[PDB]
Amino acid sequence: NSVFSGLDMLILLPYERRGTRLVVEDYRPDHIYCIGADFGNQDYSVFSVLDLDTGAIACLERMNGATWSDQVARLKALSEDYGHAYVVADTWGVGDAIAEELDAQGINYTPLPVKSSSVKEQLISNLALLMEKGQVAVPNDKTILDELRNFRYYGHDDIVMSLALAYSQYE
Ligand SMILES: [Zn+2]
Ligand SMILES: [Zn+2]
Ligand SMILES: [Zn+2]
Ligand SMILES: [Zn+2]
Repeated sequence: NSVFSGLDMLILLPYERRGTRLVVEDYRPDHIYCIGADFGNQDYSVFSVLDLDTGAIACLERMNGATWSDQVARLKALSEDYGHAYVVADTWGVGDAIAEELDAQGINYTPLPVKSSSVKEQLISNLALLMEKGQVAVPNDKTILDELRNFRYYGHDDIVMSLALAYSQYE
């Protein structure tokens, strides 16, 4: 891939399906986690749980055709399940609507509105560099790998963006 020149170094994790969740590891209370969150109607929302101690994705949740409140409900549940993992949320949409609903549901988040190509490239370039270094590990799932393999800046990229938002927190 032109953007992800380090695709061969991506670590491919075994996982168990649990509905909309791909689960690599259950919550370890001795580890700290964050979540990268992208929001979609028939477009997908994707929430990626990163173990900040290992640098590996512990869980990835993906859904479409779910109502706005159900999406936010799933995000709240996933955060809570991994120790109220803080959420790096793409809050860019109509007004402050996304942030309002996250604040109203008590979700622990940091806003990172992907409002321009500069912000998108900042996130994707970081993911790509970590991947080159062998530091990105994701569930070995066809849908995830296809989005990464077929990624172009200008054909869904919601998984890519969610992963990039999570890995923005990893040194
Ligand atoms: Zn290859
Ligand atoms: Zn809670
Ligand atoms: Zn999409
Ligand atoms: Zn998206």
